[PDB]
Amino acid sequence: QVQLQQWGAGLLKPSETLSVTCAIYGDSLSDYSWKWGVSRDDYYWTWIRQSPGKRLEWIGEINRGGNTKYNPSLSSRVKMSIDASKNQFSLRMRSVTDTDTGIYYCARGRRSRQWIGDLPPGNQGLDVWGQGTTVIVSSASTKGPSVFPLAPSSKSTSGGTAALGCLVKDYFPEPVTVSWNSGALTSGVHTFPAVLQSSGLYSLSSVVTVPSSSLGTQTYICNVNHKPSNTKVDKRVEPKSC
Amino acid sequence: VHEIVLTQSPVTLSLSPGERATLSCRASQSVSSSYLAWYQHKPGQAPRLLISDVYRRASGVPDRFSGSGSGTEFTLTISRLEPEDFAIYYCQQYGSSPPYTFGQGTKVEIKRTVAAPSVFIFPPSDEQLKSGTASVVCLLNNFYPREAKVQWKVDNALQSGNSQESVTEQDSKDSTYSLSSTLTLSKADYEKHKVYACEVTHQGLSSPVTKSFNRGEC
Repeated sequence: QVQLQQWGAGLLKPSETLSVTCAIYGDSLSDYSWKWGVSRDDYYWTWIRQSPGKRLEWIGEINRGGNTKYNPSLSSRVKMSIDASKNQFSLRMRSVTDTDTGIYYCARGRRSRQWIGDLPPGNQGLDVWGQGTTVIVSSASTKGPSVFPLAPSSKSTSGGTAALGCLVKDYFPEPVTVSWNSGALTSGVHTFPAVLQSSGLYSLSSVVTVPSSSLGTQTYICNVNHKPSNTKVDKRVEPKSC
Repeated sequence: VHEIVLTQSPVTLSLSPGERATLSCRASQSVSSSYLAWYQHKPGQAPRLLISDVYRRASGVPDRFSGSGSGTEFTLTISRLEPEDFAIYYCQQYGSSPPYTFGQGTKVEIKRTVAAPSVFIFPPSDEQLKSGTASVVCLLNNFYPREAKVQWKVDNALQSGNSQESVTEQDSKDSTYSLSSTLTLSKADYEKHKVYACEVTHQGLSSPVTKSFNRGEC
């Protein structure tokens, strides 16, 4: 069982240098003994990335010997290093701009023409992936969200059921977590994916449907947590007439 | 620009569990069958290799996943769909010539009966108005299919360029969608009008549904 783990997160201003690392477990890079399967020189340690509204992009690869191969769209800004003293390999991307925001995965590609005994499944592909490191490039500074109450009214009521919510607006960066009544309310909750406004800040909504008759009995609080800004906000959503 | 370009079809496949799924991946120029790979991807989870080399299954891939191709058109087939198989599927050329580009992806969706959305509207709050901004929210709750049209009207005038939309993933319970649309104005632009309306068009609605309010009511 060969696994990859990615540590850290990315928060960069434009023109800065991104540096991401990946650690391998379940296999050694300083093991030069080929007695079964494929040679450890046929492994190509790969960086891939994906932006929210785009397809996956092969960033590049480096092998155990140091030979690198870079996507020509990134090759001018990309450097790739590897070290078997820690079984790790890293990517350095210079001159980052807003276009480089996304999820960065490390993977193991396998390209073998020769083997001893059996060719393990997963040749000619990326057979082992990391979970993904989030990287955000923006001119915006870290900002905690403003939480405004989407108050229930006659215009948000249908058959004894009323909708009520929280507008989590103007925060940076992702992500935020939203709970209701300190987690004691889970049924009928919808938290929407954040949308990036032209101002560079994120905004989203979290709504829940409750019994109408309970609006005079129950008190509803939304708990918004933004870890990058170290903020937690508890907002009470009080009913209104409109 | 020597790069091979892959294109997947359809963009979204809507089927039920137990049915047969087929996903197509067309290359701009012929690629050897030995260098075409398929991956499965679920949101928040790492991508998983399915088919590689000459249509050979990767580690821990069940027998219901098969692959075929001719060099220019390739096909990933799922004989019967288990619930855990609804996700995104990508194709990639790997091993032929770098860069090893991907397709745009195909989404596999659960096909259910047509469900009309519940339309609700939320006016701005005094907290936000005291900051110089006004956001009106329109929520469409539990609908299918995902195709829905949300329009903002201010004094019976259609708005453009000051609203944002967001849709949730498919629900693991009732397999429906939910949409939130936020219309944002300045306090001045907001208070210069009276009627704010959200008009919704959906397959499950005979005629469009309008949820409106007067700024003087709130």
